[PDB]
Amino acid sequence: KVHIGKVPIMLRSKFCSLRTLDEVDLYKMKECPYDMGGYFVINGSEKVLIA
Amino acid sequence: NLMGKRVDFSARTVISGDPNLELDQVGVPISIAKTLSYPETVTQYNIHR
Amino acid sequence: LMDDDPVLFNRQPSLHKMSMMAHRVKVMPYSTFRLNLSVTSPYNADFDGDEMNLHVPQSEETRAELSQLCAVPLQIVSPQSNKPVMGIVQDTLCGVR
Amino acid sequence: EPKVNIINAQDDEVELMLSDVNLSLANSLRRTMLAEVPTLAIDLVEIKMNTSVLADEFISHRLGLIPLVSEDVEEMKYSRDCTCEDYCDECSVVLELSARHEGEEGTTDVYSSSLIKVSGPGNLNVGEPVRRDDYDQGILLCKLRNHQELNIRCIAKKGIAKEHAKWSPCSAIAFEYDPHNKLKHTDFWFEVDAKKEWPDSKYATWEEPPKPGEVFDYKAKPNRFYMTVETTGSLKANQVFSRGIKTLQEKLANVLFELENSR
Amino acid sequence: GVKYTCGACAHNFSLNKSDPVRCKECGHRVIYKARTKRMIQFDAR
Amino acid sequence: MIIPVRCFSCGKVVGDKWDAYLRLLEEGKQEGDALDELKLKRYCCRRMVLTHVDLIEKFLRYNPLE
Amino acid sequence: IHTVMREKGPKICAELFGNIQKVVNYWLLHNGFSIGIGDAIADASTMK
Amino acid sequence: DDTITTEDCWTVISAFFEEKGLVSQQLDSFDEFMETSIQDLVWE
Amino acid sequence: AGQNAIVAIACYSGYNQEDSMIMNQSSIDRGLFRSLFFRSYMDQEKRFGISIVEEFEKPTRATTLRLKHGTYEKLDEDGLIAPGVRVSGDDIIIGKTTPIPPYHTKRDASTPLRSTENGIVDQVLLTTNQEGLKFVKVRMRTTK
RNA sequence: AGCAAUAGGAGCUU
Ligand SMILES: [Mg+2]
Ligand SMILES: [Zn+2]
Ligand SMILES: [Zn+2]
Ligand SMILES: [Zn+2]
Repeated sequence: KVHIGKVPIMLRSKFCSLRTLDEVDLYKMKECPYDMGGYFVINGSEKVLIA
Repeated sequence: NLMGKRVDFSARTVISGDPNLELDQVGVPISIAKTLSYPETVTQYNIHR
Repeated sequence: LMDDDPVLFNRQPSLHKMSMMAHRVKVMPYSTFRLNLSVTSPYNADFDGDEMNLHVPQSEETRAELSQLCAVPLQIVSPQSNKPVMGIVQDTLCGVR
Repeated sequence: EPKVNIINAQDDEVELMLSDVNLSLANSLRRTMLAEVPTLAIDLVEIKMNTSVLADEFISHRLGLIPLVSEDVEEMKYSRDCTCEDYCDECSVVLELSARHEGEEGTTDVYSSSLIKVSGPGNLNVGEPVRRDDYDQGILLCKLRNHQELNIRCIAKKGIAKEHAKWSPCSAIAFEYDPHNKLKHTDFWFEVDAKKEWPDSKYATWEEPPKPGEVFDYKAKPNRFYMTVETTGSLKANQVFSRGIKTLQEKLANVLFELENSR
Repeated sequence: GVKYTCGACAHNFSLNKSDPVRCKECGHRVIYKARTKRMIQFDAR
Repeated sequence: MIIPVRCFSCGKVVGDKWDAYLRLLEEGKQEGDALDELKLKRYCCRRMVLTHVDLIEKFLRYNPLE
Repeated sequence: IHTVMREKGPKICAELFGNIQKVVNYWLLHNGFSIGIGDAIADASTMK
Repeated sequence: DDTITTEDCWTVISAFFEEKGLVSQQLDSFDEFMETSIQDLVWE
Repeated sequence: AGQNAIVAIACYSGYNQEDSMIMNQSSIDRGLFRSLFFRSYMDQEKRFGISIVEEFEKPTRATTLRLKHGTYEKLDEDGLIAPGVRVSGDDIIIGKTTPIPPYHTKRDASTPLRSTENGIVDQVLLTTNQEGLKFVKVRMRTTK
């Protein structure tokens, strides 16, 4: 398994680590339940792709 | 840089309306009034002031 | 900067010579600029976000030039249509009616 | 010649009819009670440990907005006319608040009743936060979870509502006169008829409606004024009214003093 | 030296500028300084 | 965030009424009747209590970091 | 305004704005002027 | 059976938003990307 | 994201003309349209070589040059200000030094506060970046 | 007694 690179992950998508973790653990992970995702985190900055 | 350029001794802020000002009066904030300045040559009529 | 100093006051865009006029200073608190309401027509200004620029003349020749050529009272009548450009507006008109 | 007719009188509000006075007098009284009657309110907050979710100036604003008993505040001095340095005992009231949540379930509410008066110019009856009853819990100040703590030292001082609304003894001073528009001081907007489309004043039955045969009177001035003072519990309604009158009296006496001693 | 705190496990401790940045109890990666000791005044306005 | 102490417009103290308002709402009473019993008669005071959104409950759910 | 400008000069014409503004603003402060939803409503016959 | 009212329409719309939310296009696009697009680009 | 204000539509005193608007000072005093503001400054240490790196530290005048015109008297011994401290404009909140390549051999790279803003320090964070060098985030707070 | 540049993007008032 050759490592070919790292792909940024869209928050609240099926590959995000927040997709599971119903509200209690979301609160424990410092994540707002109202936050809907749909963006990326690059160097700690939230980025959204404009259609 | 030649037809137009940036200049010193200028200010900018939001404008407001004042029914109690005269037509040729402008109300200047205190902070801007202290930041901006006018050079006044000292003479024998304005030395005390 | 002190009371009655002539300063050039200006709003962009400066479409005609009466968009930039010389005003007498009155020092006030509360960081906005204050304008008599009849001069908002030549500037095409209103009070919903607008900002205007103030230029301070640094010599006596420029003070005299401002006060004797660019002063607000001297621009009431315009050469564009040989009619006044400053009038009574926007509540004084309704109230005087 | 001035006359008062109280219509309703409880501790928090008094409803009264004022008569045989000029409208300027009645309006000056309304303004004085709204703006220039001194009270006591927290004017300086000292945070020791605040680990609650609320911010420090949020809590400070809320504490400053807490009504305190101000019955004896008139025998007290303004903190700008005292020789003392950092607050003494005679021109300030010092309060303490200590709150803490222990356990890992539930939320502990921090109420204004938890404020504790420590010092103050005794035995003056000032300083205590106002409670409605014996069983009142007071005002909500903050909420606390596990291990969160609030440690605050508040100072209370004398001030008026001109400087800041937290010193206002009054909430709303209802005020009206001439329910039937006999003086024609208003000119009713209408679509079809101005009499059908406008609700009656709550003091309409206190005055005779104009007769259809009546002509307009150009001698009548306003003479009866119906006003309802309400308080926040810091002062009582009769106290608010009487001290508004006294404050107005002392303002006029100050003017008279300056005039006489300007000769 | 100066007091710090973990961001994950809320542990209190104090580090002295030469050890790495870490928690004792858990070993977590992010730490926050502690509130100052001075006294802070607010105007309640 | 948390119930304001005073009414913005007139200054009546409403900060001591939020819990009573919630208790009135549990037994089924509609908002106008609850506001009537708390003796909020002016619509400024009424909209003070009627439009409050209590966000401190949401802010308190994130574990204290001390 | 044009007449006063032409006869009296720019200073008197400038002061005219202030005089009229102050008088009318005081009168309107103590008279009042508003607008409401009812000022845009015509009666039934006009609607017909 | 009775006439569908406006409130019935808002119930239907609440069902729609309960399912999809407000950013479902972003999430579904990215899920499609990571499920199929990367592998297809590798096999192009 | 708003508040239900009580609004009158009137030509009251002439100060609401041309989209101006009169607001009650007492309602402002009781908290109408009052808001918190949070500004966060960031800074980290870079590696210019083998043993040449930056350091978070209060820069003493003797060993450092080109020091900013603000005050440094608020930094602790670690070059970081503490949360809970009042800060004015031009004040330093993160002290940092960059070594002079080949006493008195250091220049400063400190981050001052913005010349316009007042406020109170809220949350001084400290961690390490992707490459293991020290990393600092400082969140300020104020009320508008 | 000394506070970089170049770009892109989003905005303010006409
Ligand atoms: Mg505009
Ligand atoms: Zn004293
Ligand atoms: Zn830890
Ligand atoms: Zn109210």
